[PDB]
Amino acid sequence: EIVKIPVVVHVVWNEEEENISDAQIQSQIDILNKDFRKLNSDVSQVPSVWSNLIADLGIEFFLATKDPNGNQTTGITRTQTSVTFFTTSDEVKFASSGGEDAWPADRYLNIWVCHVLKSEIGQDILGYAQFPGGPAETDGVVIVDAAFGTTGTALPPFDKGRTATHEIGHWLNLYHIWGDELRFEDPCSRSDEVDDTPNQADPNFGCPSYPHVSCSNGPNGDMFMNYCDYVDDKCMVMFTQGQATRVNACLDGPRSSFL
Ligand SMILES: [Ca+2]
Ligand SMILES: [Ca+2]
Ligand SMILES: [Ca+2]
Ligand SMILES: [Zn+2]
Repeated sequence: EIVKIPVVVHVVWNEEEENISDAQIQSQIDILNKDFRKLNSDVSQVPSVWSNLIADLGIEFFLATKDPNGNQTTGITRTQTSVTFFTTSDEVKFASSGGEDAWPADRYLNIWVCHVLKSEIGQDILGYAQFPGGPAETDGVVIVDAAFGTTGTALPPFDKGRTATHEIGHWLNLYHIWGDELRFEDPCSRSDEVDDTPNQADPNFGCPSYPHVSCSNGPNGDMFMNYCDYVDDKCMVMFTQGQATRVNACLDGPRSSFL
């Protein structure tokens, strides 16, 4: 019952250094294959209060060996671009906007890797995802190369492959653990729809000491070591069983083509 997800990594590079190595890309896949199988050793970092919640999502990934035409592929496309940064607007996902077109989203997880990503408001971001159900054309996840894999251009604290884990979590229908409140909303008001992830005010960054309480979720505090938080790679180490439920519903539903 392991879902094996073929991955295509679209390296979109402007400078040569952004044309990241296979080894860097491979190292990422290797991470995904730990994190999504609860085989990451740092799962030991899970607070004992939550140690029974940790999920094996039962998903593995591999770089596609056949391209959408059935030709052999390394599963990595490399596209030179004159674009200097991409944004959540998905310019990276189209050849026409200086990126690389998605492969069929029902058959591959598209991962675009580019050097710089900005949010709509121009904030530097590490990655972004498209949740299930969106158009195939932009389906997948984008991760900046410096936050991709565990070697090459990957730089701490985003050098343990967790940006992709986090974003693929979104790709698998998981929401930020803190519920993504808008600044004007009560920070305890929104839910990630997952019961076993404690109600959490805001994203955590860096690596909070446990417990990091918010939203009166003491004594245990935020499950900030959940991949759906914003903590540093080394700090997030788990999906919950409740998240697995969502992931399974994703795989059984919008993404059942992967089954
Ligand atoms: Ca879009
Ligand atoms: Ca929750
Ligand atoms: Ca919240
Ligand atoms: Zn996210």
